[PDB]
Amino acid sequence: VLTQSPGTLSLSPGERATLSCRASQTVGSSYLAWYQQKPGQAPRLLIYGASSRATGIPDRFSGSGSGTDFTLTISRLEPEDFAVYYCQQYEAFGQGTKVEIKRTVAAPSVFIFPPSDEQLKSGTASVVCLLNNFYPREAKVQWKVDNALQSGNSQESVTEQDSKDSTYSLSSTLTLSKADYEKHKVYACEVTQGTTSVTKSFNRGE
Amino acid sequence: DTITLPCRPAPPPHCSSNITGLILTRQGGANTVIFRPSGGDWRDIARCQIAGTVVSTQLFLNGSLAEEEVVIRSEDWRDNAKSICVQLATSVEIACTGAGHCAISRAKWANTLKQIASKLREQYGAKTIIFKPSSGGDPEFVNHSFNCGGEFFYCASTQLFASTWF
Amino acid sequence: VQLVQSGAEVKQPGASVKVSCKASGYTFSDHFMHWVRQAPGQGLEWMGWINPKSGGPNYAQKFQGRVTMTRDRSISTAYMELRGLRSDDTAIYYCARPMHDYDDHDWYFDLWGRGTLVTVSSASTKGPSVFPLAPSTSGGTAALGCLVKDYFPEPVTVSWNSGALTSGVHTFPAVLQSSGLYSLSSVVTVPSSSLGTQTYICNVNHKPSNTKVDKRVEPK
Ligand SMILES: *[C@@H]1O[C@H](CO)[C@@H](O)[C@H](O)[C@H]1NC(C)=O
Ligand SMILES: *[C@@H]1O[C@H](CO)[C@@H](O)[C@H](O)[C@H]1NC(C)=O
Repeated sequence: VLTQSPGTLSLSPGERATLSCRASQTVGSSYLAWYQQKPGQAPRLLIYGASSRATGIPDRFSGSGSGTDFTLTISRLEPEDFAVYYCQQYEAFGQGTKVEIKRTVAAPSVFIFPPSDEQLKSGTASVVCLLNNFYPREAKVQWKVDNALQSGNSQESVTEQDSKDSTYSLSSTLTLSKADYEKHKVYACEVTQGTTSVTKSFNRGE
Repeated sequence: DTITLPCRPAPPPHCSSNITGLILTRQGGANTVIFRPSGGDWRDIARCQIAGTVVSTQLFLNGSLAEEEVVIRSEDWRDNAKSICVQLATSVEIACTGAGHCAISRAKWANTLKQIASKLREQYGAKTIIFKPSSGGDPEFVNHSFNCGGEFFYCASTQLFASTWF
Repeated sequence: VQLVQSGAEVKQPGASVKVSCKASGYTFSDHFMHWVRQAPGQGLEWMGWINPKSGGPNYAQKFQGRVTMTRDRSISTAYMELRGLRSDDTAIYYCARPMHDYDDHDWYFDLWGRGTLVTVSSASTKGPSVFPLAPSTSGGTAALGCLVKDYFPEPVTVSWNSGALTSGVHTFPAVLQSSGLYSLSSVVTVPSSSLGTQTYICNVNHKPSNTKVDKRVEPK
């Protein structure tokens, strides 16, 4: 059984990353492998054995460890090193460690979109709230209809860290029936982040 | 009481042999360890270095025997892609009737499997050893196959590996 | 040296799926072929291997009874079939080939296929409805986009102005609605002064249903 630590690692480019992988019910063999995986791609072999780099792997990646403890070290993080990493021993895989770019706190640009008239003709209303280019990933998005807090009728998703500024973007959709949408006036999404709440709203009639 | 294995084509009665060993594959992925007859190829079988002149799968026929007890060998016990070679101390006859069946003493085979399970228990430190049929493969490897007199015979071995041992 | 896998599959619960993996650039018979799957957002899960010389497989205990691995040496292709499909069988299915090793430890997967998406759901294939996210202004920067709603299965691709517009484009991961249909949004920030002169069209391609939608997003 392979368990990795930490689950998430937040580091700026240029500094050292240390990843751990512990085998539990093992007698201890150097038959360990480390893999790197980026979104939409198959895993890439980095280390085979305890400490041997795969062909062409750059010098900043190294492995070590004896017995049950194993370590993967990235001596100086490059922008392309921020991905998910797995350890492997025989058919067992660790649960993975995600390495993300630490940067300064950035506030989102918040936009709200009313449902289009075309969608309304189908009897459903979708309201979209956009959080543009913020950091860190954690953000609280609440929907309010006539300033009443909604529940159980919205979903959200977040992009991966942008290649240019390392920020996140979030999109949230509030879905209502057309009948429910036309019996209320004010639609708003409130974004809370670190002692700051921003509320963007619109009036349905206007 | 005998385990009557179906065989095709019918092996002549003079093709009866002595089972001197077998080759197993451990199940990958409840405190039980599961083994099946190896579906490995001819080169994998030969590496056990306990066969004789007779070529066979899942079971060494007319090969070498250990001295006093069953001996189990593996390149890597924790690697389920590495076969487990089992050498018996005492052989187990498989007598072919010539009518499409070859028979084995059920009590002898159960005692043999019990010894194998004992050696596997001291190797994997477990408490329950389970034998299950072949996972599949080509006809020569999913079945217990062998060469007798220049002709290939295929015997279903599912009856030989389906049992639990504590 | 590559592993080429078959196209994405959509299946109902209880059905079965067969995925192929064609090897080239190396001796197919000299390496075991393994199969590893990955559910969306989860880790890697080993399913089994097969000996290409004999066809003899060894499955993970989890999939024993539901999975069948075969191969055809004449075309250097390995096959993986999974039966009794459940919703949580939705995953990317990879074939992986271990490298030759000095210690003969054949578990170092230096060669992988690109993966085959298998979606298991009671929903049926459906093209998306593309609605505009009309602009109307944060001090010289305007946000506009396209809501790609009620499609199945994944994936859809979104471009803007046939790929001529890529700066400031954010296409979000799809959410799975309780209806069993997916929905995503694609947005872009552009100068507010360009709303009256520059036309903005989102190009939504949903290959699973062979539907392509081009939607012009006009100011409101
Ligand atoms: C094994 O040996 C016996 C006795 O020597 C012989 O009759 C039999 O044919 C042999 N088995 C095979 C498969 O050749
Ligand atoms: C098996 O070996 C015994 C002696 O241990 C011998 O008498 C017998 O003929 C052999 N059986 C076969 C089928 O070769």
